Amino acid sequence: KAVITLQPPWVSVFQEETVTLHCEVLHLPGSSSTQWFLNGTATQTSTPSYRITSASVNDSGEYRCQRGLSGRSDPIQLEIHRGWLLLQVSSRVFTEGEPLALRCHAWKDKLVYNVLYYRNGKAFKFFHWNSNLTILKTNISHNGTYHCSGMGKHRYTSAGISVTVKELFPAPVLNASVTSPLLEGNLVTLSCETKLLLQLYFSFYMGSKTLRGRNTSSEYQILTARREDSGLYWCEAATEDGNVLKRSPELELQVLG
Ligand SMILES: *[C@@H]1O[C@H](CO[C@@H]2O[C@@H](C)[C@@H](O)[C@@H](O)[C@@H]2O)[C@@H](O[C@@H]2O[C@H](CO)[C@@H](O[C@H]3O[C@H](CO)[C@@H](O)[C@H](O)[C@@H]3O)[C@H](O)[C@H]2NC(C)=O)[C@H](O)[C@H]1NC(C)=O
Ligand SMILES: *[C@@H]1O[C@H](CO)[C@@H](O[C@@H]2O[C@H](CO)[C@@H](O[C@H]3O[C@H](CO)[C@@H](O)[C@H](O)[C@@H]3O)[C@H](O)[C@H]2NC(C)=O)[C@H](O)[C@H]1NC(C)=O
Ligand SMILES: *[C@@H]1O[C@H](CO)[C@@H](O[C@@H]2O[C@H](CO)[C@@H](O)[C@H](O)[C@H]2NC(C)=O)[C@H](O)[C@H]1NC(C)=O
Ligand SMILES: *[C@@H]1O[C@H](CO)[C@@H](O[C@H]2O[C@H](CO)[C@@H](O)[C@H](O)[C@@H]2O)[C@H](O)[C@H]1NC(C)=O
Ligand SMILES: *[C@@H]1O[C@H](CO)[C@@H](O)[C@H](O)[C@H]1NC(C)=O
Ligand SMILES: *[C@@H]1O[C@H](CO)[C@@H](O)[C@H](O)[C@H]1NC(C)=O
Repeated sequence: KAVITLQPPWVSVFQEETVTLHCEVLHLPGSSSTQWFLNGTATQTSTPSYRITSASVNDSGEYRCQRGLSGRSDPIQLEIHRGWLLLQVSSRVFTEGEPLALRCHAWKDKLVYNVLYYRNGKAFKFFHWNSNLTILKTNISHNGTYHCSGMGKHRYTSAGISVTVKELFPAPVLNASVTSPLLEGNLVTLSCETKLLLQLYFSFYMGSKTLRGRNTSSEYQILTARREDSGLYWCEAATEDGNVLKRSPELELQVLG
């Protein structure tokens, strides 16, 4: 079960640039007997590192690898360009929570100022002096085609790249076993409704008060509903790690008695 890594991380590169593809398996091998594939066709390279000294149009395509131990790696698309500006991306398809590095790369490392970053045609970031954009933690709003524009001898634009940010679980919805306003003494079940679209830790809250902390149970019961229980209720759904947690819209419960 191999995996491809790039020395300069960028999946999109200019013509005449250096990019090295390394086939590495954590189940350790094996070593060197390597099997590199370009557009579903095996290449003459056996070295664990597929080095491209000066990139050209035919070096573009889908890459796959095999290292000693059986298990063909996930396919990675590498694209070589010509032009003035290039929006460089570290990955094309990834799950939310994973960081995303963006780079507005200029031809022959020329100096560019008044740099803009676009997501689906709309500019979202300005940099006076060219700088990299690293989104520490991604979500579904980061999905889409990215571009960059900057000022050199003239205002140049880069070609666009589609980035796919895959959603794990949708933002949760707090559902109550009874409708609001409810009568005092009622037994209420609070359920943090979400579906993993493929371990989840849930927590229940009331305004600022913590009702129940991190646990696998998607349910919480208000044993005997009192007037003091009237307020805004919301839940939080998160991965074991914690990396990713989503809050739910506030659900008001009015208790009458
Ligand atoms: C954006 O990031 C580029 C890549 O950096 C790596 O990835 C980032 C996401 C981040 O994790 C960072 O910490 C990593 O190192 C940066 O490019 C690096 O810096 C140079 C610019 O291309 C380059 O080098 C040069 O500098 C010497 C002088 O010291 C010159 O002689 C030479 O010609 C180069 O100009 C180096 O190859 C590169 N490093 C890697 C690992 O790719 C860069 O800071 C930044 N780019 C911009 C445009 O702001
Ligand atoms: C692996 O598949 C790649 C993608 O299909 C292929 O690259 C593509 O190749 C052609 C020709 O080299 C390019 O298409 C045409 O448009 C350009 C405009 O820049 C002109 O130079 C020519 O008219 C040209 O025929 C594609 O742009 C190019 N890249 C992509 C990303 O589609 C590779 O050649 C294949 N590599 C191997 C080793 O089989
Ligand atoms: C970002 O949003 C969606 C994912 O939430 C992207 O993909 C959609 O679904 C499939 C699978 O990737 C593709 O066939 C389509 O491109 C998208 N749906 C439709 C109905 O077209 C999507 O590519 C991203 N960006 C945009 C601008 O749609
Ligand atoms: C996707 O995550 C980003 C953060 O990575 C959220 O952006 C917040 O930060 C912006 C500017 O950086 C600030 O103006 C607002 O607070 C943004 O909301 C973004 O909201 C988020 N979207 C979803 C749907 O989760
Ligand atoms: C790239 O591939 C195309 C189509 O197979 C061919 O016409 C062309 O000569 C190749 N160019 C280089 C630089 O190898
Ligand atoms: C809670 O969700 C279940 C399943 O979708 C549904 O039967 C029920 O009506 C929901 N509760 C309310 C108060 O709508």
